[PDB]
Amino acid sequence: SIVNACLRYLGYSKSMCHEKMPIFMDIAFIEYCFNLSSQQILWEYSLISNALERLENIELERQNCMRLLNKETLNNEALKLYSCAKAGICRWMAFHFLEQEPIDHINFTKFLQDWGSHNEKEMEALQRLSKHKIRKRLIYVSQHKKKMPWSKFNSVLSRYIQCTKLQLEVFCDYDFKQ
Amino acid sequence: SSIVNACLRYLGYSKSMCHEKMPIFMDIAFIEYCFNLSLSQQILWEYSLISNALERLENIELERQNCMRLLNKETLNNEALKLYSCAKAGICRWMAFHFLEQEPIDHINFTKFLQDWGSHNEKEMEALQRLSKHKIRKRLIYVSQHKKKMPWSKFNSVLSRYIQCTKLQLEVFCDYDFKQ
Amino acid sequence: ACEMCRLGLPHGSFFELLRDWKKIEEFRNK
Amino acid sequence: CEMCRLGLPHGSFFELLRDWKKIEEFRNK
Ligand SMILES: [Zn+2]
Ligand SMILES: [Zn+2]
Repeated sequence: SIVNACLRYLGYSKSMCHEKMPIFMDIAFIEYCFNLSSQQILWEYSLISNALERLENIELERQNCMRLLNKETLNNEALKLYSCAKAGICRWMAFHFLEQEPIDHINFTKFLQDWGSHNEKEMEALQRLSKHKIRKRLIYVSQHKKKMPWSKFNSVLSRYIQCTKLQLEVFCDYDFKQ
Repeated sequence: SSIVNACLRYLGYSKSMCHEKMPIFMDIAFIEYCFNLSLSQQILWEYSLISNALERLENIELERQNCMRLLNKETLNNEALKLYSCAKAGICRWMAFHFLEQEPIDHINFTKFLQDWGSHNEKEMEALQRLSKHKIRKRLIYVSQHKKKMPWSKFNSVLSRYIQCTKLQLEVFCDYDFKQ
Repeated sequence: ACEMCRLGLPHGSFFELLRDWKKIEEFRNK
Repeated sequence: CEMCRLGLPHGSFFELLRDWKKIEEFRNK
């Protein structure tokens, strides 16, 4: 439609460059990126790092906004879901990194820049394995992508979102419905 | 497309964009959309709507005016003046028509609309006074022989050429571009 | 310091534009 | 920012939308 003019504003205007980006945009981006409604997800480190940054942004915004009633439960639930979802995403992205041959290994090792949380067994196991030769990782992942198929992380992410926009809709001044 | 519903949700409903400048291409696109500018009247005539549209049209005229500060686009300038004045006068004319067709006539909104948008014109509008209040039956076809006098097609043309002229001058002289 | 921001109400040139836009569009639809 | 000077697209919105069209045209083909 002519809606693109509006888009032309956001993507292309001086006044919207240096401006706050709201949380529902990052929400909608997460839902869209992972098709929250089975891997039509695009794994490229720019994309995944950006997405994880929006995920982190949502976690922080949710955290700060969370500052008779026990939303202790919503909070720690959201904690579990966030950490397990993010750990999953970084895991699958590392997998997609490994599957490629040759391996862009310096973007790999540093991939866990903010994403490679400091529980160091996940990753040192992940990378000792950086350079045995390719089959080992291809059937290491194809051993592991019927360990925890993406469906389950789709579920975890979807309930992280659903939980989040619940808490935000209730306590704080939020609405998500047109 | 929730990823676009998000964007519209920002524009229509967000703190940071209520009190924010609205650029000209949004009003351009609004005119193009409102009057179906293309190569025939699905235009919605409501004084709220039409006054808003004329306000954005005027906004375009002002930005065009101010931004215009070998080539001689003086020619384009005077052309755009002709086109703008005839287009606006036309829109107000047809809107007045649409006001008249309804019985009873909401004439305080009618007169108001002619005191906000009918002063770039002349005083034949006093004529409208006396046809403001003769009775509907003689008038609707006193009015309706005029769209083979001034069919909307031609004002569609005038508007479309005002727009394309305008964004030409803006694209050339000023730092404007319009294609994605 | 606007009383519609105060009141959490939609008050923007964008808002007026979009709303007019969809009055036209639902004039189109039926 | 030195990108406004240079008339360059530099916004959280811009990064978002562009990521959006990389994903969507990844989908399309
Ligand atoms: Zn306000
Ligand atoms: Zn800048």
